[PDB]
Amino acid sequence: KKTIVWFRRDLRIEDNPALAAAAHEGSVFPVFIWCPEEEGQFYPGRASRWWMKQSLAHLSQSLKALGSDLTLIQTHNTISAILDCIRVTGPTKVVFNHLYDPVSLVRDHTVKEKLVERGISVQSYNGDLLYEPWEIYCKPFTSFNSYWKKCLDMSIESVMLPPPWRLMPIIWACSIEELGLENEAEKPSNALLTRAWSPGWSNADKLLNEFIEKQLIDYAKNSKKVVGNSTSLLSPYLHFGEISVRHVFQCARMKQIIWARDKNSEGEESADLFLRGIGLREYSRYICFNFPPWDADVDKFKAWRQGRTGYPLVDAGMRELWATGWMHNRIRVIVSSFGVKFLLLPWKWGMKYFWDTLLDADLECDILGWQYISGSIPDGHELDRLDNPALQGAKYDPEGEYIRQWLPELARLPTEWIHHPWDAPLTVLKASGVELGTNYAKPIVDIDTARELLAKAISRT
Amino acid sequence: KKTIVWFRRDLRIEDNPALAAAAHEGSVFPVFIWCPEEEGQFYPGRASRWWMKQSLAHLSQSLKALGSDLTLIQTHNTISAILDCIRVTGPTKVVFNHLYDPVSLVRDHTVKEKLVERGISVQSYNGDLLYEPWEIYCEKGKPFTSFNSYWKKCLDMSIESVMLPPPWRLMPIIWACSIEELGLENEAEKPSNALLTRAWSPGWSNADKLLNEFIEKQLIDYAKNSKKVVGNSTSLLSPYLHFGEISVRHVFQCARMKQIIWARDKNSEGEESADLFLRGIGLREYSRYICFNFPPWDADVDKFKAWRQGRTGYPLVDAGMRELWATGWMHNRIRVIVSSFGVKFLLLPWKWGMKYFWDTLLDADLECDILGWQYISGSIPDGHELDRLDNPALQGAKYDPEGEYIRQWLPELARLPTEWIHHPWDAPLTVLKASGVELGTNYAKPIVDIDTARELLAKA
Amino acid sequence: KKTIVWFRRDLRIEDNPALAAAAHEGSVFPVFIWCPEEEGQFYPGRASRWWMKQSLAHLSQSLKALGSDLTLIQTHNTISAILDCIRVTGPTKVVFNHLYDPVSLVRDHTVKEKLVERGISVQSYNGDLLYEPWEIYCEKGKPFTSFNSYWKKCLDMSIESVMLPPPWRLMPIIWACSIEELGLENEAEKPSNALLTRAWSPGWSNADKLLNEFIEKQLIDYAKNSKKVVGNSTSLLSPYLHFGEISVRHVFQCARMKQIIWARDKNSEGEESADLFLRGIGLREYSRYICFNFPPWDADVDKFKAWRQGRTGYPLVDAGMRELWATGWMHNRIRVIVSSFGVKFLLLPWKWGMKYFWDTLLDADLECDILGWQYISGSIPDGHELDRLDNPALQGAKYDPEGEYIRQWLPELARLPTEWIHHPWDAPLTVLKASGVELGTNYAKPIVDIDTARELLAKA
Amino acid sequence: KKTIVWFRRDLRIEDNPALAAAAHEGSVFPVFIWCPEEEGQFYPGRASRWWMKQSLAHLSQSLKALGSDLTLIQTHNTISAILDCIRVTGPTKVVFNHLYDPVSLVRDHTVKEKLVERGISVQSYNGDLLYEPWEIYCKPFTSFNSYWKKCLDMSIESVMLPPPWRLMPIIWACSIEELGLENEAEKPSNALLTRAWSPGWSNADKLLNEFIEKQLIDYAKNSKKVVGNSTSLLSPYLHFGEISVRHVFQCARMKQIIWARDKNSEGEESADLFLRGIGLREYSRYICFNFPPWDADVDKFKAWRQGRTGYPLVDAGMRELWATGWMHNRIRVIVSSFGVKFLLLPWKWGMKYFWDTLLDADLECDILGWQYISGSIPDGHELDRLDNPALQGAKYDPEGEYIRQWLPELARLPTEWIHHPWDAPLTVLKASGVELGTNYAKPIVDIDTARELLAKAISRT
Ligand SMILES: Cc1cc2nc3c(=O)[nH]c(=O)nc-3n(C[C@H](O)[C@H](O)[C@H](O)COP(=O)(O)OP(=O)(O)OC[C@H]3O[C@@H](n4cnc5c(N)ncnc54)[C@H](O)[C@@H]3O)c2cc1C
Ligand SMILES: Cc1cc2nc3c(=O)[nH]c(=O)nc-3n(C[C@H](O)[C@H](O)[C@H](O)COP(=O)(O)OP(=O)(O)OC[C@H]3O[C@@H](n4cnc5c(N)ncnc54)[C@H](O)[C@@H]3O)c2cc1C
Ligand SMILES: Cc1cc2nc3c(=O)[nH]c(=O)nc-3n(C[C@H](O)[C@H](O)[C@H](O)COP(=O)(O)OP(=O)(O)OC[C@H]3O[C@@H](n4cnc5c(N)ncnc54)[C@H](O)[C@@H]3O)c2cc1C
Ligand SMILES: Nc1ncnc2c1ncn2[C@@H]1O[C@H](COP(=O)(O)O)[C@@H](O)[C@H]1O
Ligand SMILES: Nc1ncnc2c1ncn2[C@@H]1O[C@H](COP(=O)(O)O)[C@@H](O)[C@H]1O
Repeated sequence: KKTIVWFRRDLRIEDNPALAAAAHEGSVFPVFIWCPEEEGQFYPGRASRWWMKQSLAHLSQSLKALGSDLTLIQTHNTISAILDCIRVTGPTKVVFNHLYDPVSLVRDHTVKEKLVERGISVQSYNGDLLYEPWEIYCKPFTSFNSYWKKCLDMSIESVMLPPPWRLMPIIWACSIEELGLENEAEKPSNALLTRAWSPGWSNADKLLNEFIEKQLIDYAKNSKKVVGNSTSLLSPYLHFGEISVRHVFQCARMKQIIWARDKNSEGEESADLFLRGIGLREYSRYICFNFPPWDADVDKFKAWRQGRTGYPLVDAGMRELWATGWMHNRIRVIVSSFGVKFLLLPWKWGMKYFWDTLLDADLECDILGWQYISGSIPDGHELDRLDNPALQGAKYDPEGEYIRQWLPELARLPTEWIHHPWDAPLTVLKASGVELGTNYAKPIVDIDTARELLAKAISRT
Repeated sequence: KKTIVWFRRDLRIEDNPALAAAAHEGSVFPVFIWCPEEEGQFYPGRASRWWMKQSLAHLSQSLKALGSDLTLIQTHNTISAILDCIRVTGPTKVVFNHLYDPVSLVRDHTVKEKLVERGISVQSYNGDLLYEPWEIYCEKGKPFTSFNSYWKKCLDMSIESVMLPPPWRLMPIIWACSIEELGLENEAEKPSNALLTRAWSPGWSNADKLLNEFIEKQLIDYAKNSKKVVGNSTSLLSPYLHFGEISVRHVFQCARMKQIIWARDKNSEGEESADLFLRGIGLREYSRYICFNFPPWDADVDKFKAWRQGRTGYPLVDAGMRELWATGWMHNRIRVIVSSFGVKFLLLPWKWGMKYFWDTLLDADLECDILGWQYISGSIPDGHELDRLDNPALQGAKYDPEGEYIRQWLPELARLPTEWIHHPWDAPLTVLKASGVELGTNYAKPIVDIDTARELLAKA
Repeated sequence: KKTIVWFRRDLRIEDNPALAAAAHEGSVFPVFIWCPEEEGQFYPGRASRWWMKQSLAHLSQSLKALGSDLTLIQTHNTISAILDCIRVTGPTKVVFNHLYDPVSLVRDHTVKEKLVERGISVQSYNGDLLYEPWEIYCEKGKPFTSFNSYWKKCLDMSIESVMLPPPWRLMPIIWACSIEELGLENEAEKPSNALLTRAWSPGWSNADKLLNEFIEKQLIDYAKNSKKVVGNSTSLLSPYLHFGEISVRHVFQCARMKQIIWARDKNSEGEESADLFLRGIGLREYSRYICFNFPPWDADVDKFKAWRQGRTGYPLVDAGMRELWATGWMHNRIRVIVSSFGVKFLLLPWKWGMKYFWDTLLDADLECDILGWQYISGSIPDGHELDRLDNPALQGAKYDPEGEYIRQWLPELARLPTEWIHHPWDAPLTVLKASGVELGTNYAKPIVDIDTARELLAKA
Repeated sequence: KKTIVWFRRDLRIEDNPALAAAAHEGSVFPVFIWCPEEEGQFYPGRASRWWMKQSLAHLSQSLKALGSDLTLIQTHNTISAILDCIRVTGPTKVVFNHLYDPVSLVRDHTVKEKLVERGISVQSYNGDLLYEPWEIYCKPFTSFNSYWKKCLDMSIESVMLPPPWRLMPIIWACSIEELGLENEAEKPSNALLTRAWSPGWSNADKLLNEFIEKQLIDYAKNSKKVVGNSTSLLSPYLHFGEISVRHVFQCARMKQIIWARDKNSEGEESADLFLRGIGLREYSRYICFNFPPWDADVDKFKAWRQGRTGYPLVDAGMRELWATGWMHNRIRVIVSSFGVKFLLLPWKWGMKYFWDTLLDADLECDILGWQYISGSIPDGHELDRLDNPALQGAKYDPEGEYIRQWLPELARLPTEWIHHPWDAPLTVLKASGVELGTNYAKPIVDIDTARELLAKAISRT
């Protein structure tokens, strides 16, 4: 009874089906295998590698306390590494968990086949979803509303597993520092992110409990204001699998049941909104499984990414992104739509910059969001219409705090004109300290002309 | 697909296996059946019926919100009621959960047999234990005999149970009555019973809220507070566990996860606290296990009355009885102390003590009660033998080092020095005059001398 | 420039006029002189001597830090001690503060005369009042006779006093002894007296800390909490004011400033609270004023003993005496209730009640004591006349609406309904059985019937 | 018994000697007289007029509640206004308080003389000092240490007065809006300062009590760090006389006595430091009573005042000044010294800009501070030596928080190089996002060349 447990993106010990199976079966030999060449162009970015290294150290200590140890292998081939581990330890079984990336599907199939050839049994489980994409049908659905209605109607077919108690212990293995996860010049700069975040599954649990117990009830109200911290902040923890989506779902549903019993309408609204947000991730993976004339201007892109456009919401969004590796949903919508519909940029550049900076860069969610904003989905905002900054501000930033915190040189403009300065008269722009051109930039491209150019490209249709 | 779900002592909706099975299968018809005559002499007491009524109302509202409704039947026969429900609704299946009381075992077997006669399928699950009593044995296939070896084996093994999410919705579907005609409460004792709401608040929605707070903020100090009887030091989960409003597997998982983190980061106090709590949890398993596997007093009435009202003369006994009658609870050391006093000092028939505890304790549970009384009475080699009586001064110095527990429940002794507060018959009359205390006039002289009772027990 | 500062009842350093004068003048020699024989029958009681000793130690450390030192003399004559200090240090002046006790007036006059004979100058100031008793009179030059008119006039007038900062440093300069040979405390009663530190903590540094917190966070609710006897509702400043560790002018200014702000911003509740507090403050002035301007019992011993131990049968009386003996304090309504009970029910000689209050109360003050006893006894037209006795049910409904005060100090009555908790001899035996209460066996039947005592008082 | 109470800079009712005297004497007629022409060039600035208007409204409500009313007169002559009030109400006496400004001294003397001519008695008191400047002598002292030692040795000769209880009531009077305190274009911009401050004597008391009860004990430690809020923030309240300096002094001294009794060395240090700070104001008024080759470059001055010099501490100081009307003592030292010793500016411009922006512009304290930094006092730092930014930062801003809060575009520079960026190599300036010239300015003048030019002007001596 010797089993090899393969770790890829499930860096936790609670509700881990493959680990629970192997540990109940017999003796275990955990392993992590890192192979840059197989990833292709889905190679993770800097903000992701930093979080991955911290989580790997946390997990290694956790395993060593229990009684076994993590082993790290950097290689050029995965089959070779698995076969070498087999030849050295004399195992019988191999177990792992499912992923739905294209590369992941191909690699899993190849491993399964080339291992069953030599008379060694393999097994895979499901650890990252509520319903598998091949389990919900009408034909596949085509709209989120019908999809989510069906999913709510059905009943879940999964149980939760307790963590293993102890592990019975049992080549070119290396150490966490020779994996080459971080460059040499960028260690002191990357170290600053510890000011806001702290990776590890022991910290994911501590965050979720506090959110559920004290902040859910106000979600329906705070979930439209971009200042402070209003949402839950669980995306980087969910991307690496340090928390269980089934766990989150159960906690939210139990709160909703109590609130609905005692007639708390605000509670019901908040819980429903949160669960709809949770279900959008399922829908993203589902659609990815079931359905597999720009201006090449460089300085425009550079100004976009540094925050010198002239529009306050865009400027503050980019300013917070580069400094904390995060930004609100409305700001994601706003900045992405600006980048495509205003400066007419190739959307690949925007996707790639988000890939390298965002602390939670996830392929399916990224693609779904960009399709939504770009108007390739009938459910959304069509490419034709551009929104008005004054209305955006009045709706989401009613008092100017978000502006005045990240752009201090605009701390004494009245709340009436703080979002569209090119409107306010020179008398007010003198009474205030603001001075366009000298200590704040005049708008990089006029709104009307860009609207006309997009009208060309649209009325062509 | 029509199923009848039977509710007896599992008044919750999370981690309820029978309910989860029926709801996933099809349409459900929940029912609660109350039958005084079958209980015998294990009929529940007043403090238990009060809690049961409040929990039943809470559960009924909870079910009605989901989309079905609880139905309450008071009868003289259980088979008749089940058959009537069958005849009226046209079901196919019956499901329930396991209990390990003698009456429960007999009734479950009879129901299973007399129902399988008529071609209706039945099913029972396990909802109240970690390991079933028939699953743990020694190398020669023999049951264990000592708690230490038993718990070592249980720790070594691995658990064979999963947890189930609550059902989402229920598809709805005789002499049914209402929560007020069950006759759970007398007529004169409603205003007096109402006062207990000052301290407790029943319901599974409240059990969850209590457990989360205990685990998050008080576990780490359990190893220290768990020997002081004043304030609130322990967890206070026994009445919630007796009625099954919380899941023992849930409690076990939470404690174990905390222990893993503390052991990783080298927190010795954390490890000690977690181990103590889990040993406490395992003692309940052991109690049910032993119950499953192994099925010259002075008839003085006024002595018993003085015992139960709190006029013995010994401060710890007096404060224990005083808090018991007023809040329906008392600490483990106080349970040990009062029980041992009642048997070894006044030589009372132990049945009376068992029965008074049965009627007053808010969490009267048969197995735990029997296990505790055996331990204190010395019928178990692991314990304190009947021969030795303990010294009040040492008891006090060990558990009540500053006299707070005494001075709160016995205020007329609020200016006796901490040195003599536990054995007043020692302090000289000069100190008993400087203090306000006056034995015989506003506090009782000891009801029986310690030495003479020790001699009589030495005879026996 | 050598001055002798005399300390009697002004144990503070802020707003001390005599000390400020001497320190600004030159070199100082502080002194405290204790003389039991001159006091007579106004000798302070045990709870007062305890507080006095703690405050004296605090003050001595405070002075030694500044740069001089307190000197303590126990003697048989005061003139002899002052003359000896003069002969040893070669001073020029003597300064002190005013008191309005009879003994104080006589002693101050004698000292002034016998010192001015020998060519040494003396001086006295005013440190304990707002207006001196000889400064307020009516249009015909007559003293007032009712509190309402008196306080209206006092409010109308304007204050004629300033506040003085504490001295910065002191330039230093017989049978002197130590704080332990003054004989302030007996030998057997040190361990028992030590327990009061559980609730109180003497010293002027603590009086300031208490006043600031009260004013900043509790004044605004005074008008509401000031009629409920449970918990802590009032300010608790009386023992600090009796020893002069805080300045009544300071208290007055703080309250008035809060009232001005609240009245500006239209806060009716704030205005009511502030007015009530200041009326309370002014009652002390009135007490000293009247004392300055106007200089057939049953001799039953066991009745008195039962009264003082708390075995009468009436819950409010029992809880009041129970809290008095244990903390040295009680609420104003409880003072009214217990005093009126003692005179109008058991027909006791009022001297005994006055003396027991004198020995137990932590703030025994002559003028306030006399004023309160006159009010309750009906020798003042403003009050409640001796004829009428109040009803316990109405008293309870008015002041203790939920029974908490009863159930905390009398735990053996913790499960009587809130309807009958104040007059148990009314509730039927069915309720007295459903509850645990049992009159005669664990709680006393009323010591004297209310109706018969009312008839006897109706005779008188 | 009719008295006229004159209000100039004592906008409180507690410990007001003139008001207490008049109210105890008889019937009162309070008055405030505003006369722009007599002020000269000591005319108050915008941030001062805003605070003055709010405090005047607060005081007017306070008086009207008591039972009299404030009367506001804007005029061209003060003698004319006083004589008109006399002719209309038929008074007997006039009372006011002392000020030590040059204009104040002249005006008070003229009023006293021209009023005593007509047989009307006048009276003045002392309301703003501990010791009058003519009361301490050795000859006058010449150094702060000896002065303060003598002042500590002596004993105070002042008592405190309770507020009056009620007032017995009794021309071109106008309203708070026709005084013309605020311009028309700058009302919406000025309104923003309410975000941080709240004027009024009822608020000054509430602030002082909280400071004394909870923050004094840490003064000796927090009093060297420029980030957050460490000091007491009482200067604007003390400038307008809404709190009593004698009150502050008594509270601090009482705390010190208790701490010294119970052997708390840190407590003693904190209390002594605070009282030395208090005494520096006395010394400033004392010296003012007893002892009555720049580059004319405009764009350099503009860059200084907008915050585009290149030096992080200067930039953050000016950025916080324009937005909240305040700055720490070390920042005042740093910015003033920079302005004189680096860009060689005429010091009058710096004095005037501070005059218009600072919320607490006070003549004596301003002059004393500028003399100290400029080296005209032997007790100080001589003009010759310029300080090193790295050492300044290590001493006062050990972690870079003050920099990263007011200059967010520098939020990922390591704490080692955050104060002197022109030192860090281009590898680190690439790993960080910072880019000199494009989104942050290269130093406006080199440190070495300015040091050489100042060495010319100094070695001339
Ligand atoms: C252009 C664009 C790009 C995006 N890129 C990403 C990305 O790389 N990674 C990513 O995880 N999300 C992405 N999103 C989705 C969304 O912006 C974030 O998931 C959201 O900010 C999560 O933050 P939160 O947990 O604090 O918010 P919460 O409101 O607390 O969200 C709770 C959880 O619900 C899920 N969720 C909520 N809304 C969405 C949504 N619209 N789409 C998918 N899942 C959702 C997430 O898992 C999230 O953790 C993108 C959206 C847009 C418009
Ligand atoms: C004479 C006597 C009578 C008892 N009668 C009862 C009874 O009727 N009902 C009852 O539930 N317990 C009984 N006990 C056990 C024990 O006194 C209580 O279980 C304990 O007070 C539970 O309170 P707690 O949850 O606050 O303490 P905790 O220390 O928090 O206990 C945690 C849990 O562990 C279990 N547990 C801990 N110690 C024991 C133990 N010695 N035996 C069994 N289970 C234990 C209980 O389920 C308890 O809820 C009795 C003990 C004695 C000596
Ligand atoms: C029978 C009887 C005896 C009393 N004996 C004393 C005594 O020995 N010493 C004593 O100080 N008070 C005495 N009082 C007055 C009153 O009971 C207490 O002053 C009051 O409890 C003070 O407590 P407090 O400061 O918490 O209440 P608060 O309401 O906060 O009182 C504030 C202050 O006002 C003064 N005050 C308020 N009410 C009265 C009053 N009726 N008479 C005089 N002063 C008042 C006290 O100085 C008190 O400190 C007696 C009253 C009665 C009826
Ligand atoms: N059909 C969809 N596809 C992708 N994203 C969506 C979709 N619907 C809503 N969202 C996201 O969820 C947010 C909800 O906004 P609203 O539709 O106003 O409730 C949107 O702003 C998007 O960020
Ligand atoms: N073998 C046992 N049987 C029954 N109860 C026990 C047993 N061991 C311990 N207990 C209970 O657990 C407590 C633990 O006490 P100690 O043995 O001192 O740790 C005892 O005081 C009993 O209440």
